[PDB]
Amino acid sequence: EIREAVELPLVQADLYEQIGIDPPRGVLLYGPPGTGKTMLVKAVANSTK
Amino acid sequence: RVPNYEVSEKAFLLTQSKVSIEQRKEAAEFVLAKIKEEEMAPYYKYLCEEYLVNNGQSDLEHDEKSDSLNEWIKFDQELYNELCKKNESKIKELNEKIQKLEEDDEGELEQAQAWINLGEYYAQIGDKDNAEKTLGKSLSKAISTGAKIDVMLTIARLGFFYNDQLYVKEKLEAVNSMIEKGGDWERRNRYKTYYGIHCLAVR
Amino acid sequence: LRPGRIDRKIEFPPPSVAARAEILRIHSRKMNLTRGINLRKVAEKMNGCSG
Ligand SMILES: Nc1ncnc2c1ncn2[C@@H]1O[C@H](COP(=O)(O)OP(=O)(O)OP(=O)(O)O)[C@@H](O)[C@H]1O
Ligand SMILES: [Mg+2]
Repeated sequence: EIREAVELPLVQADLYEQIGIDPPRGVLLYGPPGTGKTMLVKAVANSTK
Repeated sequence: RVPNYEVSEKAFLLTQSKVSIEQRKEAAEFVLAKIKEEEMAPYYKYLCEEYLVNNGQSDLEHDEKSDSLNEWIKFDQELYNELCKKNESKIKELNEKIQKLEEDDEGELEQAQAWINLGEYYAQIGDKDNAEKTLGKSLSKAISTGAKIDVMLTIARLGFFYNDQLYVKEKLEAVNSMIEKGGDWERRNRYKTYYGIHCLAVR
Repeated sequence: LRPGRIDRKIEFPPPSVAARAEILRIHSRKMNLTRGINLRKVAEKMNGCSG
């Protein structure tokens, strides 16, 4: 779900546009903070650059 | 839809005398089968002109050159008879349908769909002028944005049949207006190729 | 819900299979499909329970 949400409008926004799906907005991550929510944000950020 | 270009492609190859002996005689077979079966009768008279000084010609009502390098070229009188018959027949059928659509209101969608069929027949027989007229009435009755775009492409295609680059060019200005009215990506791809082929046709 | 205080009461059901196809058709105008897809077919694959 994160590679759809964050990574897909950075590589190209227009992928959405031309199929004719309007893009999702904001991401809320919830859960005990021990679950590695925070850890996932840092993981895909180093990866997308 | 399908013979309209495929017969023209082979007929161009057949015209040349600057092709291989073998390639011209393979083409010639596809062209000839399709005149008789599909009733390409008027474009077939047209095509006898288009050699002239190039060889192959072996027609019974139209000029011949001294050197026939082909024989998958013949004019028959049955072709002419057929024309006359088939013409009246198709014309008579649909007409009556159009009048029926006038009596009981149904004429928005169905009368334009009848006139689409009339231009496809007209187009089949190789008349750009009278295909276009019928495809003109189709517009006036109020139809979907999709249908309107599809029709203009068909007309521009008849430009390719007679290999008239200007006839293509003029019609494809009008599609540029409607393309974003419908807003389709489907008929935009068709547009990309339609244009593709037209741009390929010029230098 | 005492007398005269509430005088029109509007129950709303889950959707019909004809009604569920009409919501789908609205959404298909934002998207770019392929032709030959019936959305009456889709409404029958679904059964939904809400809009
Ligand atoms: N999937 C996992 N693989 C490896 N280590 C993990 C994993 N999930 C979490 N951890 C480790 O657990 C710790 C907490 O994760 P993170 O840094 O993402 O914070 P968080 O849960 O959002 O906390 P808060 O938001 O309250 O500060 C980190 O050190 C992280 O590397
Ligand atoms: Mg954290």
